[PDB]
This record gives sequence, C-alpha cells and structure tokens, in this order.
Amino acid sequence: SHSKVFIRSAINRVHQNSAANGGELPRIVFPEGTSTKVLKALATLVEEKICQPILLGYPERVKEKIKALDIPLLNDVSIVHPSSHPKYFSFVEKLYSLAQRKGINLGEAERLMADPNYFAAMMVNQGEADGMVSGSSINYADAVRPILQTIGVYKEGIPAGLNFVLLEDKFLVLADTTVNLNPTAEQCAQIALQAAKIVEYFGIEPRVAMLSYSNFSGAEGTPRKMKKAAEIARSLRPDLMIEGDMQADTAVNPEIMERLFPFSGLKGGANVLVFPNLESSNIAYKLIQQIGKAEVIGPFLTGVRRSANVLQRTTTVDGIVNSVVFTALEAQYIKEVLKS
Amino acid sequence: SKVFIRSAINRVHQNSAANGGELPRIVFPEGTSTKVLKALATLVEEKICQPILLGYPERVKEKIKALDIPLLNDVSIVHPSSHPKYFSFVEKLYSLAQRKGINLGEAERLMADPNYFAAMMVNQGEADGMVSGSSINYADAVRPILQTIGVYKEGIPAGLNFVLLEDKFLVLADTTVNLNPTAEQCAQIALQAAKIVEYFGIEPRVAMLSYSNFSGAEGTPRKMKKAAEIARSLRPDLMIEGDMQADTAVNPEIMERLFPFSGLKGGANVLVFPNLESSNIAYKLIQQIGKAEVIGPFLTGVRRSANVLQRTTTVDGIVNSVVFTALEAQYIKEVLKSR
Amino acid sequence: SKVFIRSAINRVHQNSAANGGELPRIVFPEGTSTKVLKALATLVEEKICQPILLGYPERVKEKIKALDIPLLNDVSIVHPSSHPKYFSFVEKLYSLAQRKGINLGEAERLMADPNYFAAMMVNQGEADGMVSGSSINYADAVRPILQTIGVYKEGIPAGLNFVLLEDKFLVLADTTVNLNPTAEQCAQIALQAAKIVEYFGIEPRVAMLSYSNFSGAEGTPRKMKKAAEIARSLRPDLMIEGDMQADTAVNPEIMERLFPFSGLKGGANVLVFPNLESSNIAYKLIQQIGKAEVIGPFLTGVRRSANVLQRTTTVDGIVNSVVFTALEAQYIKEVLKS
Amino acid sequence: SKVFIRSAINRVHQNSAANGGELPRIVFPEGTSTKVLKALATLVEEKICQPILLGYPERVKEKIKALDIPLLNDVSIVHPSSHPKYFSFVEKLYSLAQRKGINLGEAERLMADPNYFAAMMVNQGEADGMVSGSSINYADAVRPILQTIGVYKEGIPAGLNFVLLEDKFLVLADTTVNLNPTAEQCAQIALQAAKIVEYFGIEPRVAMLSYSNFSGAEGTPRKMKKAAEIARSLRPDLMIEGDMQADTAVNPEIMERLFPFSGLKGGANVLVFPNLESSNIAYKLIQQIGKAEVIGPFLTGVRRSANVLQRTTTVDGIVNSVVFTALEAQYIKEVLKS
Amino acid sequence: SKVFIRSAINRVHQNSAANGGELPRIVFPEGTSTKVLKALATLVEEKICQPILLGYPERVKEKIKALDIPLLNDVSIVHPSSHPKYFSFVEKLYSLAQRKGINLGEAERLMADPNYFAAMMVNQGEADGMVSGSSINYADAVRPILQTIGVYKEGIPAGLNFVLLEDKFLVLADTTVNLNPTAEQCAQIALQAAKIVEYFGIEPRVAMLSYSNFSGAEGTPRKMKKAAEIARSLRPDLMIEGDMQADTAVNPEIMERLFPFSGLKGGANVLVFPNLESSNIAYKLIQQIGKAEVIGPFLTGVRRSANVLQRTTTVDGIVNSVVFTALEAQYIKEVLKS
Amino acid sequence: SKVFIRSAINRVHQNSAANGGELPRIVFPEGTSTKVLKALATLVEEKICQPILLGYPERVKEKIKALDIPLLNDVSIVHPSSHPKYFSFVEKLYSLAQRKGINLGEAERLMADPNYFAAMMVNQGEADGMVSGSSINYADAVRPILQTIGVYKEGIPAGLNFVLLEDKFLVLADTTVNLNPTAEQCAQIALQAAKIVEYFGIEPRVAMLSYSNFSGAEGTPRKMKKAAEIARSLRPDLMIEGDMQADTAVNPEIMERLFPFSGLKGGANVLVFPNLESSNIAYKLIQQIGKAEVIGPFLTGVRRSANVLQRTTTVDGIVNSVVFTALEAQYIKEVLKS
Repeated sequence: SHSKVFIRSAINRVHQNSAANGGELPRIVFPEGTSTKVLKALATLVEEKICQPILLGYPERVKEKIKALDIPLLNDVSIVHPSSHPKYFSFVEKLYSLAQRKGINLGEAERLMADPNYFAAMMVNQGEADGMVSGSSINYADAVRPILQTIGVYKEGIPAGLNFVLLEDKFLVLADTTVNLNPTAEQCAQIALQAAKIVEYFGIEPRVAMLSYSNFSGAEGTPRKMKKAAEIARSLRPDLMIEGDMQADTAVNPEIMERLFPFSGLKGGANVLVFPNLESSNIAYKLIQQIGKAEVIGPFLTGVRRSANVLQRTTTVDGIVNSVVFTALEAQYIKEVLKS
Repeated sequence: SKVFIRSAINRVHQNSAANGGELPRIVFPEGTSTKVLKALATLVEEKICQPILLGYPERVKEKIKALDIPLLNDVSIVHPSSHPKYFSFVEKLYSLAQRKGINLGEAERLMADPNYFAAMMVNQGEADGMVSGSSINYADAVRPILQTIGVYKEGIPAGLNFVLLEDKFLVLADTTVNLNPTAEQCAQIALQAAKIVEYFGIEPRVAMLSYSNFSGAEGTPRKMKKAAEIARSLRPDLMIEGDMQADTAVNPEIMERLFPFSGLKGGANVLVFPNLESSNIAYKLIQQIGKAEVIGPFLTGVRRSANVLQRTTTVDGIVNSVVFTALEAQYIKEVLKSR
Repeated sequence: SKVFIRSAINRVHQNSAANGGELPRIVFPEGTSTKVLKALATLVEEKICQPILLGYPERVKEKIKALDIPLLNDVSIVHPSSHPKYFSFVEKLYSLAQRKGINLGEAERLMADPNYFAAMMVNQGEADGMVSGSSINYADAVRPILQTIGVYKEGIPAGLNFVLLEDKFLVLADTTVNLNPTAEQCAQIALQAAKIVEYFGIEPRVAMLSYSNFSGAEGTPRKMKKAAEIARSLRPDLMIEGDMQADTAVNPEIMERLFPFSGLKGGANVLVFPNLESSNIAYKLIQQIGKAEVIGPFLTGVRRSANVLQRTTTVDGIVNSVVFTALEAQYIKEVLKS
Repeated sequence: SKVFIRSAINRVHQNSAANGGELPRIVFPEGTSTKVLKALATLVEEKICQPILLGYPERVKEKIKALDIPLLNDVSIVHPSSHPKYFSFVEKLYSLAQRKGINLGEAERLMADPNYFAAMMVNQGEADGMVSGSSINYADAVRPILQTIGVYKEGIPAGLNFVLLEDKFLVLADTTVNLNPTAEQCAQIALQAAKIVEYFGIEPRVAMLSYSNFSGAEGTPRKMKKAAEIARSLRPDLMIEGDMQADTAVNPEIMERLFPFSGLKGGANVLVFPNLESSNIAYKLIQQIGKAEVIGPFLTGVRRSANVLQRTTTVDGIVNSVVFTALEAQYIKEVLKS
Repeated sequence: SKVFIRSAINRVHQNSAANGGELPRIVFPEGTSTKVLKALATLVEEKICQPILLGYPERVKEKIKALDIPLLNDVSIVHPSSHPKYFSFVEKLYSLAQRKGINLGEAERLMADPNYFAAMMVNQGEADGMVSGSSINYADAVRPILQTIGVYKEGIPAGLNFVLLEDKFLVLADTTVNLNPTAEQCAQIALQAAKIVEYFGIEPRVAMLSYSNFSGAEGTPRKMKKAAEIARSLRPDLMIEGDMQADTAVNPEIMERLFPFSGLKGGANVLVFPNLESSNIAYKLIQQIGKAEVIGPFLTGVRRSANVLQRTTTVDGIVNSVVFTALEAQYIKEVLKS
Repeated sequence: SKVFIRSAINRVHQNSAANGGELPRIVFPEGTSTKVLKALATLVEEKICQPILLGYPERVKEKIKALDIPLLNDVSIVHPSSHPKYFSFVEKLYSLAQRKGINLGEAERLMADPNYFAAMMVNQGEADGMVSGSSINYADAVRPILQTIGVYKEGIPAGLNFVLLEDKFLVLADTTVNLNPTAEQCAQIALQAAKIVEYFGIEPRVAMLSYSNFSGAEGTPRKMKKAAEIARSLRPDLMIEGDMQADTAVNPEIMERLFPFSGLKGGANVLVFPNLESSNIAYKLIQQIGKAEVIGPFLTGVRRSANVLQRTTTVDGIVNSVVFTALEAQYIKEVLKS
C-alpha cells in the first residue's frame, strides 16, 4: 500500500529517466539465474519496463527453469554462462591483477570469475552492465565481498546498508543496517552524509539524528561517539539539521524533542536515523519489519562506485522487485553524474 | 491491547482480596510531577494502590489544586526530612555506604532527596513499591534503587519491556541498564525475563539476538550462542536459541524454512539483546512507529519492587507502569512472607 | 612558621591599600560549618576579606549565636535559590551543561546547591573567590569549580601545598587532582608551581620525583626524566631536573656528592610528584609527622580563585587557606584589568 | 630517639650472652667503602658483630690505614676468588642458574663479585648476615640476595623503615622492592610488617594507605580496601583498616571524628603503601625534612638476614642498619635451631 | 635419500600382503592436475594405492589422453555431485556446520567442491586417505580437512617435514598450521612428531627451538622451556630439552661441550619450532639450498589420513607424499580395527 | 667457498698496501679463550690484523705456552685497569651513562671488564675493530658495544650472515638482535644488508620473507609486504619484494612459474626475516645440515667495526669473522676519511 505509492513514484522516475535518454533501460545482471523468486520477480520487471535483465547460468539450465514455471515473457531475456563468455579471459586477468597480492593465484582467479557473483561484479565494473542484484540464495557478507573488491567504494565513501521505513506522511531512512560492526565517529558522519544525499534525491529535507541510548549526555563510549559524529557531519555540511547523541523516540517524535531538549538544532522530527553499531541497526529494521505495521524496503548498498545491491536473505518476490527498481534508479543516477 | 492491561488490573484486585483487601503502598518521589499526578487520578479510580507522594506538602497540594484533580485530596504526602523515621533512615544509609565514600553529612543530604527516601521506604517495608524517573534521567533515578535495595542473589539489574500485539506479547531485555552484558549476564537476563513471562501463564521461548543467523563468529554472534548454551544448562525445559537475527526470532515461518535444526519453534516471545544500544533503540522505535503498545521499562533483578519510568513517558505510560508495579509489589510481598 | 603567613597577610593589606582599601569578596558555601565560622572570627579582625556565607540566613545566624562569635553579626548571608540572580545562573549552567547530560530541572537543583552557586558567583563576578570542602570530600567539592570556572588556556588543575621550613619553603604538587599525570602534564604542573614560587620573589628549582636517581628506566623514571626535559624546553632559565629520589632533590649535599652532573644545585624548592598516591600521602605525613607547617592544598590551573580545603583540616588550616585565597583573588583581579 | 637504638644494642648484647657471647658474623661486600669503614669503627666498640670485609686484603687495609681507623686492624678480610669455598660456591650457583642463561664462566665471574659471594656465604652458613648497597643502586644490590637467599614460603621481599617519634615509632613498607603490589601482596607486606612490630612488644595497628578515605573506588582505593580485607582474614586479632589517607591513618582524633565506624583506634603504627613511588618518596621526605630519625630500609620476606643500605645513607644510618641486621641475624639463628 | 623412500614403499607392500593384498583407496580432489597425474603414472607401477580422481569424467579423461599417460586409463573417476552418496554427504556436512554459518544450500555447494567431497569420502570410509593442495594455497586446502575429519582427542593439526641426511633423518614441526603455538601446543606437536619417529623404529630426541640457549627469558625462551617441561611430564621416557638454539640442538658435540647438564645426548632428531615463520622458512631453505631431501609436509593430529601438498611441490614431492599417505592410511586402518 | 675468503684476504692486503703498510688493530676481550688463540695463530700468518689481547699478561702467556701456539709470543697484551687511558675511559663511560643509572664506581667496574674496555678502545680510536663473544652469550657481548660505540644515523643494529653456495652467496638478516622488527625496521635492515652485497660488486635482490606467498594478510604477511614497499621507496633502483615464502624467494623458476607479476627476478640474494626466531634458527640449521659454508654473524648498523661471535662458533668460524672484521675496519676508515 504505502509501498505501492512510493514504489510507483520510483517506477515513474525510472520511466522519466529512460525517456530523455532515447528509451535506454539499465542492464541489470542477476547472478542467481535459476532462482525461482528472481525469475518470478522479473516477470513483473520487463512487463513494467524497468530494466533489461541479464541472467547468469547455464542457458538450458536457466531456460528449462523458466518454462517449468512457464512465466512467458522472459521469452528472450539475456542469458550468459560466465566461463563461456568471450570476455571471461579478460575478466580473469583483471581480477588476478587486482588480487594477486591478496593471496589469489591465477587458478583461483579463474575459479572466482566462474562464480556468477564475481562475474556479475566485473560485468558492472567493466560496463557490460549498469547494475547487479544478488544475494537471494547466499548470506550477505559472501554476496557483498565480490562487490567491494571488484566494484569498490568511491572516494571517501563508505559501504553502508540503508533501509526505508514508509509511513503515512513521510519515510524514514535507517543506516548502517548491514555492513559495519562498530563504525567510528568519522564513519558515522560519512554514513549520515550518504543517507542525506538519498533523501535529497527524493526532494526531501534530510534531518539527521545520531542515535544512542542517551539524550545529549556525551559520556564516554557511544554517547560521545554519536555526539562527535553529529559535529563532524555538521562541519562537512553546515546546511543540514544534524544532531546527537539522542534516544530513538527523542529522534523521531518532534513534540518529545521540543518539550525535553529545546536547545536542539533538529526540529520537526528526524527522517534519517544513523545507528551506533550493527547490532542496533540490524535488529531495529528487522523488528520494525516483522512487528510494526510499517513496510520497510531494502537494504540498499550505499557507498559503492556502481549500482549493486544485495538482497536480504529473507526477502520476498515483492522485495526483489523493489530492490531492482532502486538498482535501476541508482544506475540511471550514476550514469548522469558520470558525464558531468 | 487494553485487554492485557485490564487483565492486570483485575489481577491486582484478585490479589488484594485473599489478603483482606489491602492495596500496595506505592511511593512516588516526584510528588509535584504533572504527568504523575494526572496518572494517579486514573489509578485511584481503579483502586490499584495507595499512593504516597513525596515533597513539601504545601507545594504538592498547590500543584494538585492548580491541575484541578479532585480525586487526590487526602492522598498521603510525606516530606522526607520531616518524617519521624528520617534519622533512622540516615543511619541505615550511612551504614550501607560509609565505605563507599559517603560520610554522615552526605548520608543526611541524600536521605532528604525523595529518590533515596523512597528507596529506603521500600527497603524498610514502610512502602511496598516505588515509581520514579518521570523528571530525571534513568541513570540518576536508578542509582538510589541499586545502592539501597540492591539485587537479589545471582540477579542482574535489567530493564524489561512488553510489546503487545494482537495475539501475543513479546518481552524485550535488557533495555535500560547494562551496556555490554557478557554471555553469562545475557543468560541471567534471559532467565529473569522468562520468569516474568511464566507469571502470566505463557510458555517462554527465548531468542538470543544478533546481526547473524547461527554463525557463532567472533564477537556478539559467539556471545549470544554462548548465552543460549548457558541458559539451556540452567533451565533445560525451555526453548532457548541463538545467535539469530530478529526476524528469524519472531517469525516461525522464517525459522522453519531456513533453520529447521533450531530448537526454537513457534516464534520467540523473549528477545534478549546483545548490547544496550540495540535494546534501547529498538523498543523506542517500536513504541513510536508501528502500532503496537509497549509497556515499561520495568527493573528486574532487584530485591524489592521499584520501577523507573523513561523520561520520554506519556501519562498512559505511567498508568501502565503503576499497574504492573502494583502486581510486582504484591508478588514480592508474598515472597517476603514465605521467607 | 608564623613569619610566612604574617608576611602573606601584610601583602594582602598592601594590595588592598593600593586599590582604595578594597577587600576581596570570598564565598563560603558551608555557611553553618563550625570550623569555617570559627576561622572567620580570626579573619574578620585581620581585614583580609569580605566573607559571604551561603545558607538559610536564620540557621546560619542561629549557629553564629550558638558558637557565640560576636564579630560575625554583620557578615553577609545569601540563600542561593532566593538570590535575585538565581534564575539567570540556572540558565547559564543549563546552557553550558545541556549536552553534558544535565536537563533544566537538574540545572535548577545544582544551582540551589551552595557549592555550584558559589562557583557561579565567582565566575560571574559577584565574588572574587571561594573556599569550600571542609565538610565534603575533595572530588565533590572541586567538581563544580572545574565545571563552572574551568581551567585557563593550556593550564591543568593541580593541588599545591607549601611546606614551611626555617630557611625556606617547599612547594608540593599535584597533591589532589590527577591520578597519573603524563610527562606533559607533569611539566605543566611544574610550570604552574614555578610561577607561584616566583610570585614570592623566590627562584624556583624543580625536581621531578621518582623512586630512582637518574636511571631513566621504563615507567616512572623515564616519565619524570621526560617531564624534566619538556619543562626545560618550555622554560630554559630554570633549574629543572629528574628523575631523582626525594632526598636527592631536597638535600644539596647529597646531590653534589652523588650526582655532580646535575643541573639542580642548592636543593629543590619545587617537588613534582609522579602520581597522586605519592603526593597525597607525602604532604599528609609531613603535616602530621615532624614539625613543618603545611598549608594548602591550593587549586592551581583555574581561571578564578577557588580553593578546596582538605576534609581533615583544622581551624587554623582554614585560616591559612583563606589568607592565600585572598592574595590569589587580588592577583587574578589585577590580571583581569588589561 | 637514640633510646630506641641502644635498647636494640642492649638486646643484641643480652642475645649474645646466654648463647656463648658469640657475635653474629656480618659480611660487608664493600670492603673499601669509606662510609662502611667509618661506621664499623663505631660498631666494634659496641661489640655488635664480627664484620667480614670483602675485597683484596691489601686494598682494604691501606684504606683502613688511609682513614686512620686503628680499631679495624684485625677485622677479618676475605677475597672471594681466593677463598677455599669459592669453587664449591661457583658450582652451587651454576646448578641453580644454568637454565636462567648463566654458563659456568659467568657463574665464576658472578661469584667473584663480593655481593654474590656475600649472599652465598649467608645462604651457606659461613656468615650470619650481610649488609650491602652503600655504593650501588638498590636493585643491583638486592638482585644477588633475591636470586641466592630467596624468600621464605608465602613471603614477599619488601623494604621496611622505622620512623622514630618521641613517644612511638612507625613502620613503613614497601619502601624499596615492589613497584605496584597487588591487594594480595599488600596484605602479605602488612603481615610481615606486623610481626616485626610484635618483636618489639608493640601492638601492630595497620593502615592501608590511599589518596581516598573509605571510598573503595576503582584503582588503588579498591585495591587497598581489598588488602585490608585479605589481611583481616589472615590475622583476625589485629586492627587492619583501609583504604584511608595518611593523616587519617596516623591521627587518632581525625579518625574518630570523621570515621567512627573504623576498626582502627589509637592511630596506626604500620603504614602499608599502594606503590613504590609513594613509599620511597615518603620515607625519604620524612627523613630529610621531618625532624625524626628514620632507620632502614630493612629487607623483609627473605630466608636469611640481608639488608641493603640506601645509596643516600650517612655513616650514622649505616650504624643503625648494622645494629638491626645483627638483631635479625640473632633471631634467624634461633629459628634455624629446629 | 631414495634409500628411505624405498624402505617406505616396501613397508606398504608388507602391509598390503598382510591384508589380503588390498591397497589404500586415496582420493585426489585435483583430478585434472598435471603434476598429480604425472605422479600417479609412477605410483601405479609401485602398487602403492588405488587412486580415485575427482572431477568431471572427460575433463579428467581428456587430460589423461592429452598428457598420454597410458597407465591411468582405468583409474576410478568420481564427479562429486553425481555420486550416489552426494545428498547423504550434504546432510552430514550441514549437520556439522549449521551453527557455523552454513545453510543447507551452502552445504550443497561446498560438497560439490572436490576438496570437501574428498574430505567427506575419507571421513565416511568411502576412501582411506586423500591428497590435495597441488593447485590451491595451504589454508584453503586444509580447511575442509579440519572441518570434516577433525582432530583426535587432545590432538592439534600440525605439519611435519622429514629432512633426510646421510646418517639420520630430522623431523621438523609445526611447519604449516599454527602461527604461534603456546607451550601446551608446542608440547603436543612434539608428542605427535615423536610417535611418527617411533613408527620408523627410531628413538625420538626432542629439542624445543629458540634463539637462546637455556635462558628461559620472557617470551619465546620461556615458552620453549615450559614446552620441554610439559612434554617431559607427558612422556617421561624421552629425551626432550629446551630452550635451545638450532645448532646446539642438532650438534651433539656442541651440546656436550657447552651445556653438559642438558638432558639431550646424541643430537636432536625432532625439532619443534616456536612460530610458523621459523618452521616454514627453515624447511623451505633446507629444501632449496641444502643437499638433503625434504619430504612432506604431512598433516599430523587429524583423525584420518589427509595430507596437503605444498603449492611449490615437484612431481617427486607428490610421489613421496602419496607413499607416506599410503603408509598412514594403512596404519590408521589397524587402529580403527582394534 | 675457500675462494670467497681468500678473495677477502687479498682485498685486505690491497687496501693496507694502498695505505702504507698498516693493518687494522683488532682487540680481543677474551684473551684466554682457547678458540680465539688458536684462530689467531692462523690469522697472523695471513697478515690480516694487528691483534690486541686483553687480560692479565702472565695469565694469557701461560695459556699460550700451554697450548703451544708459537706464533703468538709477540702479540700485544693489555690489562684494562692497568692501561694508561683507563681513568679517562671511565670518565667517558660515566658521561655516557650517568643518566642511565650508572654511577662513577659502576663505570670504573664496567670499564675493568674487557668487553667495555675493548668497545671504548674502538670508540676512542685506540683500536680499529673488536671481536668478542666466543665465551659469553650474544646479548651480554653486544650490550657494551651498543652502549659505547652506538648506532649510526638512522641505522639499526642487525646481525648479518653470508651463506656461500657454489654459484653465489646469500645474505641473511637480522640474525641476532631484534626480536620482532617493525615494517620500518625490516626496510632499514634490507638497506644495510643491500650495501654489504654491493660492496662485493653484486646486485642486491631483496626478499621480505614470510610463511605466505603474496597474501598481505594481517600480521607478518602485511608487515613484510609493507617493509618491501618502504624499502622500494627509499631505494627505487633495487628489486625488493615480499611477502613471500623462502623457497619462492631463492628459486627463480618457482617465482616465474607461480608469481610472474613479481618485481624480483633471478632469485633473491638478500633475505630479510620477520622475527629473530626465524632468522636465528635458519642460519644455524643451514650451517649444521645444509652443507654450505655460513659466515658471521656480523653486526651491522653500528658506528665502528665491532662483531660478536656466536658462542657455538668453531676455530675456523672465528678466523672467517676476523678477516671480515678487518675488511669492515678498513672500509670504515675510508668513510671516516671525509
């Protein structure tokens, strides 16, 4: 429901983006070419003109799965078997060149590149595709490792998972929900900056709360970390309301903030929630998703040079469609930045 | 929904009768707190407790009259340093604390503070429970409680919150006290939370929460797996499992589909957290977004009934907390008699 | 002896006469303290300060009449939460402390406490100095001072004591604040102690104390040797030496006979200690054992004049402390005029 | 004052008599030390010990003749590597040290050093005690003693000093060995200190010193509070208390007024320190500026009588130390008589 | 020496003839490895094992025909995911690892990897041993072995190498697995090495290596000294000694002359190293610049026979490794039957 | 092998002949060492050095005559405390060490030790080099050298050994001094070793050794990879590479076959080790079992020529070390020639 208004606006922005670009739709690689949930989601995704899907796998292995489920319009969609691809040898040498001083010999560089996750990441890095969506079948750290060492982070960026909580008026952004165990104050500032750019993309004023178990205490440990993170972010972005350390209800509820901490620079409630450690971010978004009545979409991987998202291992068919939509949007956004 | 609260009110009444009809004496240090006084208006209607307010009687009565709350006339009001037992209370605090850096003059100043006086009242049986912390931060409110009442043997002070869903309630712990509990401490927190769930006639099913599903890797995955193992040792009759993610823990479908080897079936109703950031942020986010009622936090592990309100609380929040403080006071008074 | 304190009292009078007969206003948070009130009887005759007592005017007068001390009939008495500036002080403390875990209601309770009200009075110029801590432990008395008045730039809060010998006085530091100062902190403590000694027209000679004589081994010998080196670079005109034992430091014959290469001749009169255990135990043992007067401790490194009495103090100790707090208030009020 | 010292001198005399009139054989590794020789002049009149001087006989005798001390002209003189027991001593040290990085040639060189030969003489019963360290730093003097004589079981090596006041004496420890004793070690130091006090017929009253009064806060307050608890369980008949400040410990009026719950009444006469900086600085400052005699340091916890003089000692101090070393040798020679 | 290897080959034949002529079933995960196939040409004439190659059948067959190795035309070839036991193996691996972050689908991919399938074949008795790692790094080849076969009681996985000199052979351990073994672990490594030496009818004489000779100083000297002590208590019939330098260890004349108290006479033939850098570099340097043949490494401490070749191995190395893998497989079959 | 040393002997003769007819004065602290004296018989025949033996002249002479070494009846013999420069040497050591815990009496006693006297002779130009340590452990022999002669600018003290194979020679470092050098220190060791290889007109090719091949993992793999990077930036003309395994380092085929991206080709001839266990064990193992001549260790990084023999050395070992000590002394006298 609230997804459906939010995702439909996102789907429209993908269409506005393809149009005024000749009608080019982003090429997205799916390493799990035989995944039932990926293929069923792709039925929706070509119907809706979101992307050209490129599936990885043994072609007949893939096609006979499609006809078993008989979802018709994946009729002609691209299928690539990594080690049969003409660029396989060039991909192997590039991964070897990247990793030969990280304990990776030519044979394992060959074995890694035959794995669809590495092949997909190299395809995106080398411009054979605009994005990838992986991790339907494997755990997050394994799915994200090929992405970080092949595609990597942009300058001063930090890889950080991000989730949207979709409310009646507003949405909230939560980060970092998937990658960093215990980010420093500097890293928390960088995660907040990345989260704010995403909020701005939707034409919304980002209002950033650095979360703690404390309200404006600044005591040793995380209160001080989250207080310092707010300060660093404010110096790197003096136009944004950024505040901390504060408790979560203090952060989201504007009447709580005004009544208890009127000196605070964050008014109107936070829509960006930065967490102090992975336990808190990862448990929070999952508890909201399971017991709250709010739809949470994501996680989405911020901080990487090209568009690449890891599906949470628990996702539904609706999740995958949402994730591809935002992978397409990100690929289009990255493709316009790259020219100017 | 309010059904869980109405059942608790009914139990408080069921408890009074079969004890002559006496109601637990609940002392409130913040005698002039607007939210506390508004909550008690509701709570005297329901015959939950005999409230004792602390403060200067005239200052308290003028506040009650300013708010136009007629039902609090004649409610007991006590000024700590004018009470007959003050000096005896000062002497007991001094004896508890004179080797913790507290001289007699400092013991006198502390006992004139309503939070210490209330905690001493509960400790000495002059009251059956206390509710504080509407106006001061949690650490300041809980220090007199821990220094005066203390924890029972093998207990650990740990805040606990109820999440009330349509079918079902969850308990969250530890939401207020321990920064980074060890595996041994998380196990003790689980047992404490499990006993509370049992009190309501529900089978406790305990999950040790992590950002990981059954990895046992270094750090909190290993800690929460070890916590589950220790918990299983001391109570082999309970479903206790970890390390696992929160959606795995509460959703019986995710568990059976992805981790069928797990000893926890049917979804967890006890969620033990690995550190204070995760526990504290979670219940406040659940409370603010999503439409589930969250009650608490309640201080477990302490020798007598004493609960600290979150500073962000509403008036209904306070009413809920007093109802369960009265239940806890009635239960602890049965234990104290058996002993 | 009596010469040093009487010379100090005279220096307060020279400063007062040179400012139109003004006396420094000194706040005493412990307005009902028996030892504070008895000490003030001595000090009101000598016209060293205008005392301001904090408390409920009646219980303070009730106690003055119990102790049957007539020259305090006219002493000013202030109840913090009744004072006209109370709410502005509360707002000021709230503003400085609202991101240090202090809400407005807690700022109100702290400012009603005499110790915080005294520190704010000194900070805000309603008084020139304060003296506290006869009745509470040192950490509790000094916290409002450090949180409200604070340290001057690059300064460090450090307790200092004078040991009064027939010839000479010694200065001991840091006797009260820092558990385990670094080499950098020990040099800064030496610098603060050195300026106090110069104020009395004495040449400072600084020893960085250890359990070792010029070994420079790992742990405190190396720390005190590095502290001496840091201090010498920040003050190349002063004799500063370490690491050395306490008898080596104070006895010039031991130094010359055993360590002739040393840059410290004639015996040290500034003794900087390696940790709080050694400083605090030393001045207290000296004070109790052997007959040297020990005065202090005096809180150095802070922006305005504020000293905390040791809880074990006598009535004469308080008298000595008020005298030197008055001199400090006068000195800081001359610096502020620039 | 000196009443305490001749009381000890007389106790040595009553001890030699009723035993055969023999005097304890005390070896001095520093046979050519000016301060040692001048001190021994005083001590042979008083018939305190047979000194055995170590060194080359000719070198030692010309020093005695240079200083014009006629009364040392038939003191025994021993050259380690010429002594009949040298080779057997080398091999006992070699067998003990051959897995601690010491080959046979190095055992020969160590045993030719007077400090090691003296420790071996005392260990092997060729002498009753030793006194060393007038000329070298304490750690170098005490290493042969600890490696050769060692500690008795559950003992800990700890320096101890007597502070002699008009009415009473104080005992201070650990003044020389342990940098940062644990609570367990501090309790053991207290037990050793208490028995030394009992030898003089005095009731030991033990204070564990800190910069805090009965706070138990983290770090040394908790350590010294725990040390008192361990000590009280190991000797429930003694007043042992802590953590407390030094003036609290020694002054009975301060203790009673501020801390009446304390189990220590009448003032402490045994002061156990939390670290070596505080102990070492304290006894040295008292000795130099306090106006009481300080004797020691004396090495406790070791199987036989062996004491290391402080490098800063006077001739007079060396005399005091030898007297109590003689008493200790006599006491240990009665215990060995099992 | 090829003299030593030929004795091993004959011992395999004696073991086979004494078990009905059965030869050990040895799995090779690297079924297409050129060096492995070339080695197997040699190993099928010596009748050492029945080889089982893992891989897809024509890839393995196409490779055999490419290299034109006629004797491997009928060697068994197994494609893991087509094997009838595959799903049973997955369920067993899943049950072992499902609380180590391995879901069922991941257990499926792992079991399709030949290294895991080979390890599970050995674990479940479908083969008697395995040889892997010609093509992948050591830690990747050994992880499936450690996770699947595991270590026996109180065992520790540790690589062991034979250095074959004219007179004697030396054993080196741990050459591949443990970065920084504790004294407890180093003693276990010695015990494991000693049993292997006994198997060849030789008396093991064990040296715990260090950069120090019988010093026992902090760090590695103390570690190797305690390791010698632990091993001696766990095996009082063996000469075990340390800490010592490598030339001291191997040269009996150096031992006799410089450390005659040592319990090791005749030179050590078991050399235990203090960390992985020293063990790994030593055996590789001996192999390259000495003129002694070095065989191994062989994985000790594990429940069944599984050896990982060093990636740098030659074809002769693999032949040497399979011979001793065959011997170990035959030995482990007698233990399993008794 | 005999070629490399004879070439070294001849280069000594050309440098001396180019320098009048003088040969370096080499002082030997161990004047009665049997192995030192037997080696000196060989070396004065070879007209390598002007030897100075330290000790009591009669004790040394009867050792020489007892062993019947006729060519030594005219070698210089010096008793340190009888030498004219003794007291000036004591004063120079006192100045160097008086803030490191060494009093004047300790400086006199240390300077009577031949190891300290020899080091002071080399420092003060009374000799051109020294050779010590045949009879005492390495750390005791090298301490006087480091405390007296010291390290040159940005240098690090590091032991170095030559391994002589038929084709070439390898250099190993640091074999004697640093327990666990940082990445920065390993680079400095590489630079020092590289200069020594250059001195013989050979191209230095440097391997930073690990138990890993180009992994860069945490611990020594990352340390040796970073060390190679630091060394390459300070010396961009040299092949410097790591982290790598030892067989990878020396064998150029293994390198080319398995790691062709590597910048070190033709095999390493400079091997820098990650820790003292690995360097020290490797050179001693090679020396005993590798059937290669190993020369050293030689002390690099020090201002003047001073080498410590390993205690396990042979007579031929000593002869080799003295030859290269002479070459080093001659070379250091051309550098001082600016």
